[PDB]
Order: sequence, then C-alpha cells, then structure tokens
Amino acid sequence: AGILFEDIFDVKDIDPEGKKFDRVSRLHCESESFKMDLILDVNIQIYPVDLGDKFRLVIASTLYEDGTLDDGEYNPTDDRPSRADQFEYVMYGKVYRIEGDETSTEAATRLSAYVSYGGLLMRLQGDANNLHGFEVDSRVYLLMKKLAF
Amino acid sequence: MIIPVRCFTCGKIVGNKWEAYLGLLQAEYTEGDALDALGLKRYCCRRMLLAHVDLIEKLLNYAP
Amino acid sequence: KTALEMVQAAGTDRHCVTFVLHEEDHTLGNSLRYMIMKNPEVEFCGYTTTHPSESKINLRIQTRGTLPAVEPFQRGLNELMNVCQHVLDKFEASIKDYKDQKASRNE
Amino acid sequence: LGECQGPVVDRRCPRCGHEGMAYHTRQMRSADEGQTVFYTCTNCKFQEKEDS
Amino acid sequence: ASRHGQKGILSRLWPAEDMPFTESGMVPDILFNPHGFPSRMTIGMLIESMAGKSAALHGLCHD
Ligand SMILES: [Zn+2]
Ligand SMILES: [Zn+2]
Repeated sequence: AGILFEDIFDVKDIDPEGKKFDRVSRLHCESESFKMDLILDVNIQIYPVDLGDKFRLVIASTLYEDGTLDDGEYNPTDDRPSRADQFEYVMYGKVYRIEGDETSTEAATRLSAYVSYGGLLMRLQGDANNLHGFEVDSRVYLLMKKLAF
Repeated sequence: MIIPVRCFTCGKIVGNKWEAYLGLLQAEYTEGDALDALGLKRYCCRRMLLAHVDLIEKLLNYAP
Repeated sequence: KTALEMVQAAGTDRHCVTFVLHEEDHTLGNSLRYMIMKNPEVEFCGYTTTHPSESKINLRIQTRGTLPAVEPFQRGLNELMNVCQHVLDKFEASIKDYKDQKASRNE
Repeated sequence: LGECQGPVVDRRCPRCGHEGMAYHTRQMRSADEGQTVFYTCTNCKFQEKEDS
Repeated sequence: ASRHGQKGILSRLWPAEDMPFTESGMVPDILFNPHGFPSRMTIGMLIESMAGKSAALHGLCHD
C-alpha cells in the first residue's frame, strides 16, 4: 500500500473566514483516530458536503494498490481493476509546503502539510509521526468517501 | 434616403414594407401594432422601419 | 492546387502532425475536433485558425499508442460524414411526415 | 487687523503601508480620455498618481 | 462615435457567422468593449442602450 495518510474526519465548520468562492467550499474539520485538523477545499457542485458529515480520507502516492509504481501520466482509455477508487471524490495535486513549530530541533510534534490540488488548497496539520511521506513537490492523490452514521 | 432593401443586422427583406406601413399608419394603427402585423418581430427589423426618415419625398421637390 | 498540408514534429515523428486545412474555418474544424476527440487513441486534438485574415485552420492531432495521425483524421472525417448522412435522412423523413399531416388532415 | 487633504479611500500606501490614502481627482488629459487621481497618504504624506 | 462622446476606430470587419448570436436570433451590429467605460464613466450609453432597445420593441420614441 502506498497510503501516505488515512483517517476519519468530521466537519465542524464551513468557510469561517468568509471568502465564498464559487463552486468551491472550504471545509474545516477535526479528526477521530488521530489528533489532527483539516482545512480542505472541495468542489461543491459535484460532491456536496454539509457541516456534520463524516467522511474517510486517504492521501496516497499511487492509485495502483498492487505495488507502488507512480506512473504520472493520465490515461482515460486504460482502466485497471487495481485502482484505489472505492472512494467517491478523487483529486490530484502536489505538496508545496510543510512547516512546523521546531525550536532548534528536527520535526517537532505539530507539523503541517500544504497540498495544492490545481488551485484548491489543503492544510493537514498534526503530529509529525503521521506526516512522514510528505516531501515538498511530491504529487499525491486525495481520496474521500462520505460515511453515514 | 430611401428604405434599405435588407435589414442591416439580419438580412430580412424590409425594403418592401414601406408603403404597406404608411398605409397602416394612415389607417389608424399604433406603431407597436403596425410592425408586428407586418411580420417584423426582432428589434433589429423593427428598428429599420420605425426610425426611418424617408428623405426622398423631400429631395424630389428640387426636380427639373 | 492542393488543399491539405501535413507538418510533422521533427521530420521523423508521425504521431504528432499538424494538419493545415486550406479554405476552412470553425465550421469544419470544430466538428472534426468533436469527432476525433471521441477516439481513445488521441492524447490531444485541438484546432486554431492561423490568423483571421487568412483562410486555413491548423489541426493538431496527437496520437498515443503507436498510430499515425492520418487514421484518427480519416476516421473522424468518415465518422462525421456518417453523422451528416443520418441527420439528412431523419430530417428528410420528418419534413415528409409533416407535409403528410398538413395535407392529409382535412384536405 | 493684525482639508485633512481631502476625502479618504482604503488604499495601501507604497512606503509605510497605511491602509487609507486621501485622494484628489483632476482631469489632466484631453476630453478624449480619462481622469487622473492623485493619492496622498495620511501618515507619511506620499503622493502617487494614476491615469483613470 | 456615439452621442456620449466615445470614439471608436473600426478595427476588424468580423464575418457574420462568427458573431455571438443571441437567444432571439439576432447577431449584433457593432461590438463595443467593456473597457471603454470605467475611465470614461458614460452611464448615458447604458441608459441609451436600454432605452433604444425598449423603444425599438414598442414603437415608441423615448424622452
Ligand atoms: Zn433584422
Ligand atoms: Zn503612507
């Protein structure tokens, strides 16, 4: 598995800063199995999210779940049955900053991850033990799917 | 000077609707009903016949 | 006197070729672009008019998976002819079914 | 015997970064085009112009 | 020009099939740039446009 991150989130607030871009909602979240926050932009025409909706989140490096291969090129005419698309909303973009509150130490216990999915941003702040595979200019996938309970 | 054969915007023959528009305004129609009843439905066609100063009945007075 | 030129990528690459279609405009090159993009052996099909004072279109057809770009171009031409012949047939068969109800209703 | 330099507009100054500058309009080109707006800050008194 | 002091120069005679036709069937006749307005502030060309459109649609002449 090339799963760089996997957790269950719960939306607590939608666009608190009040910028309101068209077709795009900002979703502040908190986690359940980790101690993390999440500030994600979605597309709200296609995959609508309201406040109070739990959904699983997976950031992976490759979509081929049979071995880490990391092709890069998008082929619509080829479909393999080993994609990680059992989820519903799939984005793609590269990590552009990671930052933390180090005080003359390495990889302090509150590390961030700034992913730019073609324009839609993301901030996944949390422990440094949960954000190992984020290197700068690493092209990661986003995979989410709405839970209902 | 004289009515154009075609409307400028879309090429509808409006050049045959000048005498049968004076004939409707002499027979007591309003101009909002003398243009619909000639079959001019778009406001580029109506424009050509509503706002037309037929300046050849004033220019033929100076005739040999 | 001919009205199609083909301009290769490097004189050797035959996947990318930019077809220069003389005496056309966005009437054909927007509907060719619609048909060739329905071919899954095409990475990229787009068109541009060279300059509006001129009378030709550039048509970039860029094929993946080892095909020359003459085959998606020919398939997209025949596959537009086979749209227009069928549109012509269902249009000449609904004008006729309209004249055969305007006439044979009360007359 | 013996203006606060005009009305303010929320525009960030180039030098000191104050949020509000005072402006004055004046029509310096021909009648074919334009106005001309002269901004003037409150704190550092900096004056730049724009041509519309 | 117009009657609101807004000169244009004729730049390109655009063929009619390329014009943006409307939902009523109409092509336009002159295309005017939205970047001639904010430095010139001719609100009067907007009201004249609404006014002449509504006068050509009713047989009226508007004051
Ligand atoms: Zn017309
Ligand atoms: Zn200042």
